[PDB]
Amino acid sequence: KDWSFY
Amino acid sequence: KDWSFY
Ligand code: NA
Repeated sequence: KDWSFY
Repeated sequence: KDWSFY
């Protein structure tokens, strides 16, 4: 699991 | 825009 910003 | 974690 990982982060995204959009 | 916003942060997501998956
Ligand atoms: Na990250």
